[PDB]
Formats: sequence, structure tokens, C-alpha cells
Amino acid sequence: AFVVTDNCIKCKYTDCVEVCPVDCFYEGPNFLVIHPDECIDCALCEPECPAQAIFSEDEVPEDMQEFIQLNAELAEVWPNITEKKDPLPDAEDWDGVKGKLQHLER
Ligand code: SF4
Ligand code: F3S
Repeated sequence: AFVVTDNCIKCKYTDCVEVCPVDCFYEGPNFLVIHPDECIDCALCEPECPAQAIFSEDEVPEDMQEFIQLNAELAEVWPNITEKKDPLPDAEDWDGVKGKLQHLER
């Protein structure tokens, strides 16, 4: 499975969803997650993220390990997203800010 980590939060560019062959991204207010059962690990999304927030599960940084289980849990509750849309309004002010998990909205 590929995992969306911290830098997506409050950026949510959604470029990633274009390339997904199996449509396994699920949408929240200011973050996207990948559904781990559905992902086929084709890796096509992680060059597409502007925020470089997508990682192969086995490459998630040590200090972002929480995101693996978070993607798994929120994918079960959030709606599927299959079309790219506009980035959040202030997405590049937040692109690169560390510690954005405290801003996640359910
Ligand atoms: S690795 Fe492939 S299947 Fe998994 S979320 Fe990315 S594009 Fe979709
Ligand atoms: S910012 Fe998030 S919405 Fe997709 S393009 Fe990157 S994982």
C-alpha cells in the first residue's frame, strides 16, 4: 500500500487521483488517504504529488509512522474521490510546514 503523510494536510492538491488505476483515494475536508486493501502498489501517484507526501508503506519516515494506520482507519469512513479538483486556497503557504497533523479535520 502507498500512504499519504503529513504534507498533504491543508494542501490537498489532488493530482494523485488522476493516475490511480483502481481509484483507492478517499476524501476528507483537508487531506486525502489511500485505502490499503485496494491499493495495488503501482507507485504511479507518488511522482504526481506536489507536496511529495505519498510514500510506499515500507518507506514512511520514522516520525510519520502514525499515518499508515491513519490512512487505514479514515479510508473506511471518508467518501471515495475519483476526479481531481482545485487545491485548497492557501495550499502553497502550507506546503512544507511540518507538524500539520494537529490541523487534520474529520
Ligand atoms: S500506488 Fe497506484 S494503486 Fe496505490 S494509490 Fe497510488 S496510484 Fe493508486
Ligand atoms: S497533496 Fe494530497 S491530495 Fe494527493 S496530490 Fe498530494 S497526496
